[PDB]
Amino acid sequence: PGPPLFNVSLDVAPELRWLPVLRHYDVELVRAAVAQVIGDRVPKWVLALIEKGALKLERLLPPPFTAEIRGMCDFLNLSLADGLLVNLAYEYSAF
Amino acid sequence: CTSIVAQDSRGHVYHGRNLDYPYGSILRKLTVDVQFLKNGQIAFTGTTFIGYVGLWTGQSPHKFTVSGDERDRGWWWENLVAALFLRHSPISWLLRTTLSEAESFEAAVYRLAKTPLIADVYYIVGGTNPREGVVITRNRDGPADIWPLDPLKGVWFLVETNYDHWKPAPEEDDRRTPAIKALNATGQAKLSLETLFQVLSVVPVYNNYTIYTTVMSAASPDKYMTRIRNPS
Ligand SMILES: CC(C)(C)CC(C)(C)c1ccc(OCCOCCO)cc1
Ligand SMILES: CC(C)(C)CC(C)(C)c1ccc(OCCOCCO)cc1
Ligand SMILES: CCCCCCCCCCCCCC(=O)O
Ligand SMILES: *[C@@H]1O[C@H](CO)[C@@H](O)[C@H](O)[C@H]1NC(C)=O
Ligand SMILES: *[C@@H]1O[C@H](CO)[C@@H](O)[C@H](O)[C@H]1NC(C)=O
Ligand SMILES: *[C@@H]1O[C@H](CO)[C@@H](O)[C@H](O)[C@H]1NC(C)=O
Ligand SMILES: [Cl-]
Ligand SMILES: [Cl-]
Ligand SMILES: [Cl-]
Ligand SMILES: [Cl-]
Ligand SMILES: [Cl-]
Ligand SMILES: [Cl-]
Ligand SMILES: [Cl-]
Ligand SMILES: [Cl-]
Ligand SMILES: [Cl-]
Ligand SMILES: [Cl-]
Ligand SMILES: [Cl-]
Ligand SMILES: [Cl-]
Repeated sequence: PGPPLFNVSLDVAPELRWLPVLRHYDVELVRAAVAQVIGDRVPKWVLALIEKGALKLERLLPPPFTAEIRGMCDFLNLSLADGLLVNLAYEYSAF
Repeated sequence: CTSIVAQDSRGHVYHGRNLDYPYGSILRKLTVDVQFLKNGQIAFTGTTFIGYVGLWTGQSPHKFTVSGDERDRGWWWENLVAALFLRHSPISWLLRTTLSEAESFEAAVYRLAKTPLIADVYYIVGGTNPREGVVITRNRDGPADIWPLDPLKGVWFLVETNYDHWKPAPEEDDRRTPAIKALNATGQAKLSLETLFQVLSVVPVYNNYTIYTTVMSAASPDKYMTRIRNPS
């Protein structure tokens, strides 16, 4: 069988294209996954500073990159800083 | 990780990879195959985790297939400066941008090789014609080495794990040799998607950290196959 198969139209605005896929997923599961990847790898104080200066961090990354993350975090009720940190989980520990 | 691009006796290019990462129990439930569309038509196919907008395994139908493996080299503060002061690109986002904008296997290997990054990585690319298969060892500024297929010379497969291919694999984490050995036994004659999938299922190439195994061929896009693994 394999994993599920979803479509993601790239003609819809970045904030809305990933939302039809999230409907199929329990919000609690995703929010627990983010908390597991961040809480285990990131100290609480680092998470604090990134949460306070998230917008300054956002102005640097590609617009369509942060726009797809932002639209999902507004749907799941997650903090945009928690969304950018998992989407940069590789760049956070790859050195 | 473990990415493998190989060429069979008749001249077809096959591509498969293993994605080894902690937090497996959670990510196996979020793994998905995503078919990004354009004007209604599939523009490319990728495998990611719900909530992760980048791609570490993708396929542009009838053009190329690309996958990424981790390359830890440098210092922590090089990723900070590369991302903040220099506005470099993430690894999983450049891999997706290429699957979307690159028009040919040659343009896909150019972007993946020259585009500045925040951190190092191994980009393993495959194609639709024979001898189209390279392993791009990336710095943050540009490419550090490009390892091409050379069948007539006795190199019909490229095995990339998480270390430079011109150096001896560490004794603690040597998933290269068993992948090579199992590819030597399979033989260039009987190389197919299912026989490649078996190579990626050989311990320790298939370890407790393996989350999913993908096998694909740019020339036969409909055969894209991902299987979530439950190691034990
Ligand atoms: C998904 C939401 C509504 C929760 C988040 C926000 C407010 C950011 C939103 C709100 C509306 C929205 O629609 C954009 C349609 O534009 C098409 C041409 O650009 C996209 C996003
Ligand atoms: C915004 C981030 C921090 C999530 C991502 C960037 C790329 C800027 C990053 C990524 C990694 C990074 O390394 C610092 C590790 O922290 C503890 C030091 O021992 C620093 C920054
Ligand atoms: C909803 C949260 C899901 C995102 C969890 C973090 C995902 C990070 C994946 C990084 C892939 C590592 C590259 C590799 O295979 O070595
Ligand atoms: C969403 O988040 C806001 C602010 O963090 C909070 O006030 C609200 O109760 C949350 N609602 C749900 C359904 O999680
Ligand atoms: C995805 O889109 C294609 C064509 O754009 C359609 O035929 C197919 O049914 C869709 N798949 C899913 C799983 O929705
Ligand atoms: C997982 O770890 C256990 C304990 O070391 C080992 O016996 C087992 O073979 C490992 N599984 C895989 C798939 O490597
Ligand atoms: Cl099967
Ligand atoms: Cl449904
Ligand atoms: Cl490993
Ligand atoms: Cl073709
Ligand atoms: Cl260095
Ligand atoms: Cl894109
Ligand atoms: Cl191009
Ligand atoms: Cl470029
Ligand atoms: Cl250079
Ligand atoms: Cl290697
Ligand atoms: Cl290295
Ligand atoms: Cl299965």
